[PDB]
Amino acid sequence: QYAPQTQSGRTSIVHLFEWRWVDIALECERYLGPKGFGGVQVSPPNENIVVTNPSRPWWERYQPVSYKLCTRSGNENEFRDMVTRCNNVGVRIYVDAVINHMCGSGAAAGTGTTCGSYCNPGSREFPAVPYSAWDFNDGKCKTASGGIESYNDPYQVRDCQLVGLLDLALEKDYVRSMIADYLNKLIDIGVAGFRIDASKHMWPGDIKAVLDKLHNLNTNWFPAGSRPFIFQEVIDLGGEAIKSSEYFGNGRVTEFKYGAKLGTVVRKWSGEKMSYLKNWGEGWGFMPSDRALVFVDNHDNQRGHGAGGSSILTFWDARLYKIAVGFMLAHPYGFTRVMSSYRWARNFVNGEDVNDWIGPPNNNGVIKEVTINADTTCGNDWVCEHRWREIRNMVWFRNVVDGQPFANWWDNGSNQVAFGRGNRGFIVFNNDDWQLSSTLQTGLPGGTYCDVISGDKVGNSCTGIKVYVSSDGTAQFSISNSAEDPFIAIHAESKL
Amino acid sequence: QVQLVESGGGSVQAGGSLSLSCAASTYTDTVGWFRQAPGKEREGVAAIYRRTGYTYSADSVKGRFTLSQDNNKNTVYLQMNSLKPEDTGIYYCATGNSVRLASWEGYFYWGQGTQVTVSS
Ligand SMILES: [Ca+2]
Ligand SMILES: [Cl-]
Repeated sequence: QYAPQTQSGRTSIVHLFEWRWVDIALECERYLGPKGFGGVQVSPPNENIVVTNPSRPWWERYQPVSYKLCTRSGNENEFRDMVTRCNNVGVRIYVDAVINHMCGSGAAAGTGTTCGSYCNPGSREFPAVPYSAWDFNDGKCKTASGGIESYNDPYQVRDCQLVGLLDLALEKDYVRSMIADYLNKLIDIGVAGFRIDASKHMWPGDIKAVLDKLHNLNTNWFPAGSRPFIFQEVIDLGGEAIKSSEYFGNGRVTEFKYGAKLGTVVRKWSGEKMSYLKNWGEGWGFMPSDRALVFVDNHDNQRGHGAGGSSILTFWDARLYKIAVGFMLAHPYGFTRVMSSYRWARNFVNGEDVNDWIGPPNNNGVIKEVTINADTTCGNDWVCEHRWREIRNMVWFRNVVDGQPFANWWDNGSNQVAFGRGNRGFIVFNNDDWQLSSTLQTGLPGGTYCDVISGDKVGNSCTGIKVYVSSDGTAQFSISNSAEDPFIAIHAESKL
Repeated sequence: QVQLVESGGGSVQAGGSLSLSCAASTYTDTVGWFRQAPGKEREGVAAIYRRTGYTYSADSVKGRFTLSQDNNKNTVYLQMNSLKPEDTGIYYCATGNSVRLASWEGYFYWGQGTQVTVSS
C-alpha cells in the first residue's frame, strides 16, 4: 500500500486537475512518459451530481451519484483508453476515490447527473449503485444538525455528514463491497492506486476492510502480487483530535504540514528562514517519510483557505512556487506529487477568493481540450505547471538521485541554502535579498554540468548555465537575487 | 467585489413570523445569519453550506427558524416562526467559507443588517 507502483526510477505523480481522459491519454505519450513522470492523479472518474448554482464548480465532482465511469472528463471507454495508453508508456493512473459519501443532502431528485442516472438525495436513494437510506449513517449520527459539529469527537467526524455530504455506512459489508467492486473494476482496468478522499471522515478500520477486498494489480503491467498504492487525504497540522498516524496501517497519508510550512518558509513569513530547512522532514515534526505523500499545493488549498491558508504557494506566485517545488523535488522526504492547474478570475474580498468555485475551462459546461503551444506551454487557460522547464527538469532530477542520501548541506544562516543527494545531484538556492556567491562542495564527480533550471543538456552541450565542478567536488556558484529563477540544480545526467 | 442586500424583518406580534432574505451578488460557500439583541454581543443564529444545503442552527432558535438557499440565485432565506421578544434585534447576513458551521468562524463580509422587533 505504501509503494507507489510507478515504474522503477519514476518518483513523482502529477495531478492533472479536471483534465479530460482523451487529453491525459495523449499527454502521457507526448510528454509524461518521455519526461519521466511516474503517474497521474485523475479527478474522480465516477458520475457526480450536476451543480448549476454556481455553474459547474470543480467541487461538484466530490458529490457522487453512482460508480459509473461517466463524467465531464469522459466516458468509460475513454477512461480505459487512457489507462492503457498511459501504462503502455510507463505512466500510471491513480484514481481520486470518493467513497466516504454520495452527493449533498439538498441536491434535487432527478437525473441532473453527469451520466443521466437518477438519484433522490432527499430520501438517500441512488438506484444506479444501488444504495438506499439504510446504506447511510443518518441513523448512527447523534448530532441535531446531522453534520459534523465538533471535529474533536471522533464519532461525529466519522458518522455524520461532512457539511451535508450524505454519509455512507462504511461498516456495512454491503457498502464495503459496493465500494470495493468499483475500486476493483478500476484496478482491473489498470489503475495503480488511489487517493482516498476524505479519509479523516472514515474509520481507519472501515477503510482497511474495503482495501482488504481489493485485487492485486493487473499483471499486464505489474509483477504478480502487487498491491495498489494508497494515499489517504487527512488534514492534520498538529495538536488535533484525529491524527494522521491513525491511518498508517492502510497506506500513505497526505502530509499537509509540508506545504504549509514550506510556503511559510519560502515566503519568509513570521521569522522563518530557508536555512531552517536543514532538518526538513521528521525534524519538523512531520510523519515518517515512508508514510508521506507530499506536495507544495493541492487543488483545494491552492485556492487560499485550505490547510496552510494564505501561506500555500501556487502558480499565481510562479517564481517562489518554482523554488518551493524545486526544494521539494530535490529533498528525499516523502513521495512527491506535483500540481497542474487551470486559471480562473479571482475575486478577493477581505483576503478570501470568492471565485474559488470556478470550474475548469469550458464552453457552455463542456471542458475545453488542452492545447499545446510550440513552446510547450498550454492554451485554453490550462496552466500546465508540470511543463515548466524548472519543474519538469526537477522531476527528472528526483528520478536521477533516487535512492541517494541527503548530503553536503550548506546555508548562509539566512535564506541561501544548498544540498546534495549522494554523488548524483546537487542544488543551490538564493532566497535572500542579495547575491549568492560561494564555492560549495557538491559531492559530484569533477566536470562540466548543465544547470537544469536555466537549461538542458542536449547531446554534448548545455543550453543554459554551466557549472564547473573541480576534481574535489567543489564548484563556484553565483546567483543574483534578481535572477528569474534564483536556484541552480545539476545531476549525473546533466554532466557533459 | 461582493454586495449583500438584506430584506424582510420589521415589527411583528409575539408568536408571529417573519421571513428574512439575503441576496448576494456572487456565490460564496457559507452564508450565516447573526443577530445583536438590545445590549448584548452579536450571536450566531443559523448558517448554510451552499455546496450541499446543509444547515446549522443555534440551540436558541432551532425548530423555530429555518434557513434555506435558492436553487438558482445567490440568495438565502430565513423563515422565522414562533417569534418572541427575546428575538428582537438587528439581524445581519454574512458570507464566509468555513466548513465548521457550529464554530461561526470564517466570515469575511457582513451586511448592513435588518431590524426585527417582536411585540407583546
Ligand atoms: Ca463518514
Ligand atoms: Cl490531497
